[PDB]
Amino acid sequence: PAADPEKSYAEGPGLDGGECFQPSKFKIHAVDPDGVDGGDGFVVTIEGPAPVDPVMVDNGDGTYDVEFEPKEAGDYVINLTLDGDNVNGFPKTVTVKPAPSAEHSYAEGEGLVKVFDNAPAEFTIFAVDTKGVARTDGGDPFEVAINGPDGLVVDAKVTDNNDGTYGVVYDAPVEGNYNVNVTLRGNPIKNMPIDVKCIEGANGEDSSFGSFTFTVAAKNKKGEVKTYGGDKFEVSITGPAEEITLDAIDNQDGTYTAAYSLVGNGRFSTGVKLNGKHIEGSPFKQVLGNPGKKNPEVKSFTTTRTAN
Amino acid sequence: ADPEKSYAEGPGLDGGECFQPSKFKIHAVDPDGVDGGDGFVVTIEGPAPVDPVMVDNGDGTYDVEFEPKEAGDYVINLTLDGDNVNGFPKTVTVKPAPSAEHSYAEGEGLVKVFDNAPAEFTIFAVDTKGVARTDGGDPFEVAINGPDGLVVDAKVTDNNDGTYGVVYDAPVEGNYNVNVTLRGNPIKNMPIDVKCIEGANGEDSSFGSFTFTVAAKNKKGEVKTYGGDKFEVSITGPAEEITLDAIDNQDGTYTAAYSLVGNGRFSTGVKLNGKHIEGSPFKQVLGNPGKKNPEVKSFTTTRTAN
Repeated sequence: PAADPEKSYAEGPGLDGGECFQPSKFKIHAVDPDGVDGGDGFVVTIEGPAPVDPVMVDNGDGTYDVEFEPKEAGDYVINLTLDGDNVNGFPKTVTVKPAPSAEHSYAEGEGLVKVFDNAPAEFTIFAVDTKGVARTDGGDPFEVAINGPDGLVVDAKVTDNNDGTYGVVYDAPVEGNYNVNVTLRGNPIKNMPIDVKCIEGANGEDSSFGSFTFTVAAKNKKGEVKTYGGDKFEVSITGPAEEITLDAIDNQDGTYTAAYSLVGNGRFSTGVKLNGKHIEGSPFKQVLGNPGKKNPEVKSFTTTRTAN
Repeated sequence: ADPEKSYAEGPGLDGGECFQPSKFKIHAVDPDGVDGGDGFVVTIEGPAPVDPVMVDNGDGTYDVEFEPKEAGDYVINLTLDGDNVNGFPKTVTVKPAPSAEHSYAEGEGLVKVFDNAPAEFTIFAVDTKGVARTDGGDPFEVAINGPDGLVVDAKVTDNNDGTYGVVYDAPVEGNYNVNVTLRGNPIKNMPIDVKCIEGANGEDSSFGSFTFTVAAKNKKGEVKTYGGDKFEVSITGPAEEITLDAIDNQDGTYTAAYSLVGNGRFSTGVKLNGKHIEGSPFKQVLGNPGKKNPEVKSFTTTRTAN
């Protein structure tokens, strides 16, 4: 029970793709039709954008272990013959891919710059190959360890963007320092690791208008800006206000100022007089909050302040 | 002469004052004539006793004076040989005499005046007894001098109650000597120096700048105590001129200071990290939309902090 060319396959990781300095293994399974223990007709040759002498470490039972490691290139032909016959696998062609580079690959994003404690930090890893070019696709094993305040671990989420890019996300609940180490093949890649600062983070949507100020520039009978004060200055705000505080100030230099902290739900109208006459565009209307969720047991009063 | 056809006339037999001379003249007729005889007699009955001085005449006229000393109502008899003359007895009301040491003036036009508005005060006539005059017909006068020895005419009105309203124009800044008089004597606290100042013209004035300041809060519901946050300010509208500024007061407060000149309706977006605040946007209205430039197409002015 000498061999069969045909009913005897071959299989393995490495007759399916490749990588620049990584070993490419596969296994021959000799059959007659069925079964097997160490006859020796098989022979492998590999031509491609290099030379490649492949080892056929061979036999025991009717199996054979072949390995070759491509030295950086794309497509390789593999011919598997049995006593000068084509095994029921071949000829067959694999495509070897370049190899990513530990310090030819970097990361950018606001995630390695400056992080708030109430919004997710982002950034991208950039995959370069051995030579210099940038990786087309993915399947490269990059890793991301995050160690923040109080040493504690932070679980980053790496997303294979199928190009030679991977997206990174993480949450930094506490203000503190965060060490972000991004290794390739367990080797800290471009300028990795690196500290990152996270600070307390304003929360827009729940954030409040405090105070307001508007200034008038008093005009005299000539049509020029006055240069001292002295005029009667009255500011009237009218609306619904769980709270108010208003100010009518004579900045004693030609101008008058109103300073007020107003809070409520609705639309508002402020009357402004200089010597008992409205200024150009008084009153003026505006709106803060929402006239809905607004209280019922609210009046709509009129606050007044006057200056000497 | 005869009682019926001869008649008296004059000021003082028509009304009176206190410490003013009441004067009237008698015309003896026969019918139609007169030269002296005598026959005429006068006595005043009143709240106080009075002695009329009658100056008998050249031609058939008489001159009688009698000034009323205390005041109200006085009766004037006029017999001729014991025979009421054809208008008698008569009734005259002496009113109290205004005093220049007890009448006084008040109004903001004695305090502080603007060069762009009429100044006003009131006179309060007080009588010689220190009782507020009741009614008018008092000859109070007003002399105002302005700053280059200019002359301001004041317009005095007679409130028909013992007071008199006054208005004047102090058209230039400087000082204004206000002097109110009564038959030549300055009333109490006169004259007075009044400072007039340059007046603001409200209807022609407007807004220069604007500011508002948000208290940033974190997630734990508290207020922050420093900055760091991206704070963005955006103004949309028909802006004819504008300047904006987003400021981190680096204490967890942010400020927007802007100067807007425009003719329409405006809204303003305020983002504490790419997320509108508890009112953003707030809409204000400025300048009449109908008068603006026929082409000012509203746009967006944006300014960012961090």
